[PDB]
Amino acid sequence: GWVIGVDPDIGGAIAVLSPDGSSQVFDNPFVHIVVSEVIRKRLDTKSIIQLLRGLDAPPGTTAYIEKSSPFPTDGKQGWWSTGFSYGLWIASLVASGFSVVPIASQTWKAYFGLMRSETPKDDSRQAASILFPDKDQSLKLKKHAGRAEALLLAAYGKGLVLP
Amino acid sequence: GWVIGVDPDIGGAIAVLSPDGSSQVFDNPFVHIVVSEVIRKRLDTKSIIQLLRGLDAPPGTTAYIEKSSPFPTDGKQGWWSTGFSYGLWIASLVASGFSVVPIASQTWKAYFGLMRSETPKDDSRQAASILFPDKDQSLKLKKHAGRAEALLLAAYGKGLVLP
DNA sequence: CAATCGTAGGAGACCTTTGGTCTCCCTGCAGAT
DNA sequence: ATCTGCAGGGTCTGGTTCCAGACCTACGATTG
Ligand SMILES: [Mg+2]
Ligand SMILES: [Mg+2]
Repeated sequence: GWVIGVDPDIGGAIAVLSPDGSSQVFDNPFVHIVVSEVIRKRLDTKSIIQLLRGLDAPPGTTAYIEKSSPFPTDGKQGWWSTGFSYGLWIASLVASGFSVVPIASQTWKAYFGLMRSETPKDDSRQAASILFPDKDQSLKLKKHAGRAEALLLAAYGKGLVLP
Repeated sequence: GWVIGVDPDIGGAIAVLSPDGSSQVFDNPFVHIVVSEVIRKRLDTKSIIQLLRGLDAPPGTTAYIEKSSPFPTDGKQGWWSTGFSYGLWIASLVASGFSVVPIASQTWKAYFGLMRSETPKDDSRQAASILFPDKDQSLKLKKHAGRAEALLLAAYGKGLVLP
């Protein structure tokens, strides 16, 4: 009963749920790159692969990863980056033996009753902390919303339910 | 000794050069998927990882990969795709033990004197044929220009010269 | 450090060489033989 | 099948045969 959840973008995270009910969540590793004479943050491929290889989740574990679907009004750099982060994550997960299942944000948001929220990121952190109370301290900052999304993706895949 | 060259886009290829002078080139694996009610070609992650795992090139072999640099006039779908394809290949190569070195198309084109051609893809196929004459039969078609570019990237990395 | 705001954006190599100049794809989808 | 031409484009799910309604992200910058 292992489940993995991945928020693949630059502030994202990977969550790992164990059969005994324990959970781990890891911020996505990144590095600072020079592009067009400015600095950009980019996912750290080797650290991701090393992170996956050190997981105790066995081969065949399912990884639920949020589907890339940027808005037509997002810029072309946004489109490249969501595509790049998605491809790098999917290849790393497959190479590490995990079975990848893409999930639309509409799917897990509806599942946990989070659609049409005035504060979607805050509500995600609140839902994740309720499902994983031992992660409550790791979810108190606004910048922890990627941790929450990864946990909620894993909770969705595991079929967990809010009280 | 061993050198890998990767043209990462959907009609691209991976070339593998051996220390004895032999060469192999494989079209990039792809599948057809439904996106927004139409059919799209997307690289086949699992097939790419299995291909890489089957190479005799040892760990630490350098994989020269063409840097993604879409034009600001290309559509946002082109930007997403080139990012996705790039990320997928980089992670697959890293996970399979290879050292990844991104090369700009202007670098290997200038090295082989191909800059400012009015028929750049035809010229690439001609140059690859001369450098790898046993691949002449595999470079006869217009759609083989991806195979040509992968071979030229690998030949660049190995320091080959046209006669 | 952590949060907020507002728009949606190229990038690279090598020279002219501490800024300038010139170069380079790709995707998606319809058509034609 | 292979190639040519040419413009640069959302995509998804829950509900059916198209509709209705839903969803981000990146990149720079400034505020304490
Ligand atoms: Mg997300
Ligand atoms: Mg290319």
